Amino acid sequence: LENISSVKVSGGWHKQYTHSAVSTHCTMRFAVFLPPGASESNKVPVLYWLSGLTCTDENFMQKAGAFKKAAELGIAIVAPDTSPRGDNVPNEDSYDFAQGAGFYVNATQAPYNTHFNMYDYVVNELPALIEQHFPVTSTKAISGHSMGGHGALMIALKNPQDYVSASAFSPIVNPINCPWGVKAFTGYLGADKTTWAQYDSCKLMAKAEQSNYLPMLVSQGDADNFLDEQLKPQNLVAVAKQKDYPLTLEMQTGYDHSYFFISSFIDQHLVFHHQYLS
Amino acid sequence: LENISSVKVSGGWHKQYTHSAVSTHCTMRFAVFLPPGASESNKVPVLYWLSGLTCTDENFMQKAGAFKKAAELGIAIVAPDTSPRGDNVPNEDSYDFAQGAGFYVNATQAPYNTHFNMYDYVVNELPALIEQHFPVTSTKAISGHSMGGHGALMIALKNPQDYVSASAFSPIVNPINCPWGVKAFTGYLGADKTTWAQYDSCKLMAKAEQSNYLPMLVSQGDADNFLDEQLKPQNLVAVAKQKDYPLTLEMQTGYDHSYFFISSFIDQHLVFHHQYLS
Ligand SMILES: [Cl-]
Ligand SMILES: [Cl-]
Repeated sequence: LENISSVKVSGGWHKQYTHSAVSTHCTMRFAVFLPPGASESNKVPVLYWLSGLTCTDENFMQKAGAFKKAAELGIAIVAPDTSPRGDNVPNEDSYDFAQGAGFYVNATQAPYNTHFNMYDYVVNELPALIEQHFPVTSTKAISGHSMGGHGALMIALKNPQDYVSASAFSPIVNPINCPWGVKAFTGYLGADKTTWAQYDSCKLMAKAEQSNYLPMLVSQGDADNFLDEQLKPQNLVAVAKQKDYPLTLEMQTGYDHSYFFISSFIDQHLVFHHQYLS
Repeated sequence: LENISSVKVSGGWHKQYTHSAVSTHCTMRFAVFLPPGASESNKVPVLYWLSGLTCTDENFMQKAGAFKKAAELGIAIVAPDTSPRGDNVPNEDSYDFAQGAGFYVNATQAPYNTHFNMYDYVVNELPALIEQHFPVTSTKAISGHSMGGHGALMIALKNPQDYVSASAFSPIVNPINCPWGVKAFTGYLGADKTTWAQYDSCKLMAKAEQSNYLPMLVSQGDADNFLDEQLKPQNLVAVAKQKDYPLTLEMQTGYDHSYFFISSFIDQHLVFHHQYLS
């Protein structure tokens, strides 16, 4: 665990770290924001933020503008990378697959089975590292964008007792039924689509147990050029209304898929999570 | 004038444009944020933002997080480039000179005198263009960071009656007495140091007329690596005191030279300028 950068922002501190990840079998870099006053005697809750295709930890920390409200609500923020990295990790030219595009699953197909275990990384390895080295409690929530939105809602659904709430921006709610997901699932999981269902939010919500329901918020711009071919938000809503799941999906008129969009409603999400984090 | 990008943010709109600039004799790109409600029948005041070395219009728009408060206060933001651009425009690898480093002056030394007229650009051409194609009024304020901070205070002091207020983040207040200024002024203005004074905030403030005094706010992080070698805020504090100039310079403990610092207090500056812009 090595601190590679540190900067003050909104009374708090933004810091990047690197560490030899066991789940990804490679060096991983993640960013952490500690609100003002966070200490071993005053531990704070945590919001995990998963980014989308081609992103790293820096995109959100630099363009979301989440610090102001996070400092105010006393919420720490951990932003992990989107995949394993390095010349010893497989990769291909496409931006929508392999490095920079882990889809937060545990690849079973070789050669991706070795390092592409972003699921275990985000769900087990990182949280353990965070709670052991930072002034934070075990109370946590999760959110993300696009591929990361898919990750947040999917991970929440699969770990109902470990997250108090979940949200997402422009999420890929039904990977099984979109090019990005089909490609990602085929390469990482194989052609047996029955193994895909365990990583699809729509499939997961449908089989969800009422007692494990948890507060969910989703923001989506109706000017998102990926709205119909990859995102398909209505697919999740339909399932949510079948299960009476506590999901709130809001279309924001005129907004797109960029961080200008994320920054426009990140505060709504922080307030949303704060309610359950505390 | 050609619009090259458009995105919605905080209810308003962020847009980038290019045009054939006369002053710089080259195509120039700038960005504009119109708060929600801005229209021909409802025009709004403008805050010009001057960026520092190596920056363009995007750094501030993407990393400052100024839209929430600007949209709330009804303030339009114009962020021009930092110098002329193009393969036919003089340039060199140095990050502190030539392109991305116009220092907001009108170059007198060839070959720079042809395109390096950022003073003329930001002060005369740009405002005329903005007020001609956008739902903005004539009321304006100006701010900036580092080289842009130098630009903001300098431009305001040189045109006391055309700007209602001025502010800056980590400004180069005394370019004549720092490496960045010496190098830039020597290349752009020549060896005769007497021609540099007209672009130095400390020299300028020293000769300000009482009735032309205007509100000024400067924010400087005390952990800024360029503080003592390039910025020297106290040099300006001294002049301001001798002239009873209404300058308030605050040292922000623990903050650096980055946009993390800027994003931390941009709201304070917006509120600052709002008072005079309305
Ligand atoms: Cl692998
Ligand atoms: Cl030139």
